[PDB]
Amino acid sequence: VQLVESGAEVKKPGSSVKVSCKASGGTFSSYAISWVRQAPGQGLEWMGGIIPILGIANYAQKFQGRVTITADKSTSTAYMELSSLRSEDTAVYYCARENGYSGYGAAANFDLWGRGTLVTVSSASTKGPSVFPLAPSSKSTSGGTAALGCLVKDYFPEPVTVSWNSGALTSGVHTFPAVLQSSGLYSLSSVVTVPSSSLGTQTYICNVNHKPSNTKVDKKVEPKSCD
Amino acid sequence: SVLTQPPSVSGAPGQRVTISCTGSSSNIGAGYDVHWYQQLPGTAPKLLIYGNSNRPSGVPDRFSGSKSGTSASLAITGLQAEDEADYYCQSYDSSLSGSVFGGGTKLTVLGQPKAAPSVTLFPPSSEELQANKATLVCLISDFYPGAVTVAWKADSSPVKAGVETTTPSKQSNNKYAASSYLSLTPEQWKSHRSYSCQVTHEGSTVEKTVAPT
Amino acid sequence: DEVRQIAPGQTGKIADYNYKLPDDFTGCVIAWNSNNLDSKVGGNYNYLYRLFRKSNLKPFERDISTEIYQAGSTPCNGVEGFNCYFPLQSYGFQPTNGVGYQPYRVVVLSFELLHAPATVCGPKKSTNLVKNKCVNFNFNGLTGTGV
Repeated sequence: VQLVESGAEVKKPGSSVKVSCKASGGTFSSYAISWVRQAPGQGLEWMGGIIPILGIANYAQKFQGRVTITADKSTSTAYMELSSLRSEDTAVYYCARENGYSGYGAAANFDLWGRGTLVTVSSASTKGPSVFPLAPSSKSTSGGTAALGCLVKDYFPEPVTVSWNSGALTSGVHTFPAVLQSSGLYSLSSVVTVPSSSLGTQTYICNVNHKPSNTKVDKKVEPKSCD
Repeated sequence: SVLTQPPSVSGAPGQRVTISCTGSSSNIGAGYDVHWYQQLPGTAPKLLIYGNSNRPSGVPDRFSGSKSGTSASLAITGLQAEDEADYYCQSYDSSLSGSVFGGGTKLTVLGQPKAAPSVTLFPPSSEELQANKATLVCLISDFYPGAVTVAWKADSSPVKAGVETTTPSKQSNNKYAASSYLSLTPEQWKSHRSYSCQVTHEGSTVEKTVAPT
Repeated sequence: DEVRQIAPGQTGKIADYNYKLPDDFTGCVIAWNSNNLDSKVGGNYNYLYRLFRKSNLKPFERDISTEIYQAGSTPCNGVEGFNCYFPLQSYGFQPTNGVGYQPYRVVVLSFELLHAPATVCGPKKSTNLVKNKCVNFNFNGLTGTGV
């Protein structure tokens, strides 16, 4: 079978999370499940494994009594809860499956894996972003082409999708990745190649989409009168 | 922690490349089996081989797993176009009372020829000055590989505060582009004469300046 | 009086309207006095220069526009009237002048650095020839050591 897991989630250092692990099909209520975590910068760690048919918890000694697991038998899914978030929680969890066998070794194995929940936690929570339109200068243009774009500054959280004239123009477009600011913000940019003969006939509008915050700000670009 | 994996391993496309997993005598030399997983950067890891004796379905025979006493070895024949991932050594640890993974080895050669970078410098607009901040953008495009250092100067002293660099990404024409931001305020934005970016790519240094006044 | 103007980082009348010098300027400029050949009695006005320009120009760009620069808000249609002046102007070269207004032959030698192998560059220099001592040499086929 296949196990599908939810998308990215953002929480706070001292709140509770809610991640779900559902399985499409069967063989979920008969075999033990587990949770595997991968973090960029170190190795993979295993917090604990839970039997769904018996409902018995089995954690590791490296993790204290802070997290909890519950399993559901009717709709065949499992829930993740973690309270009092910390600075190293910014990683991705995986919903694994345990299959036993017989032999001299008898080691725990994870044949089936989920998709992943990228949970990132920091300060500088979600707030209304601001857009700054940019226009090329007279000295910045030498040939028959010009560069113009829109800037998204002080936005939260990832990810964001931008469009040019609601997808009307897609040739020469480029998207830049975000970066971890010192205060906890992000920044991206998007510039496109525009010929110099079309700076006064038709207009370009930048669309910003922020589905966690449900904001859509339309901005107009205007050429500078001085240079 | 208890398992130490090589950071990386060098090889050639057509020769045999091997890796070794070394731990303690209570987890892998104890008698427990080991499992090797492939960590592709972008997809969830899957199962490759368990117990070093049975081949799972969908896994090619080119992967070989062996147990030389207290150490485990993985051998591959031929470097194809999907080994750009991480190899981990996982086994049951009795002292930790659970499964612990290894460190991870990177199998990736640079393979990046040179190119000619181009930089664009854009001064902030008029509406950005009233936001009580000054975001200095500095865009570099059409360069390869994506390893460019960023330096900021104000014609009298280097700037070591507010310097950021973003990770370049592949373009449509198999190129790379990156942008640099600097966080200032319009209080001293107009006081200085000019601002610039200084970058270096294999000894090629280009300088572009703007005049706020 | 304009040889001091050929430098990066200043604004004037010739260095911004005829040939701009960028900040990343690895050029190598040579000028000297040859006033006995490029000047003559009676007024040598063969060479011209541009004095008026609408705006600035990118470095390493040549401006050959002979259009009459307009100062006012009304068109002139190419007349020597009001609010219109011809941007190109004559020189005042004379062999009987002093030192700050003589014709100087100024040239700039700049270098290009791209992703190409070396084409025009200095070859290996001819060092001094020594004999009757145990020295190391290599004449195109061997690194031989001996007298």
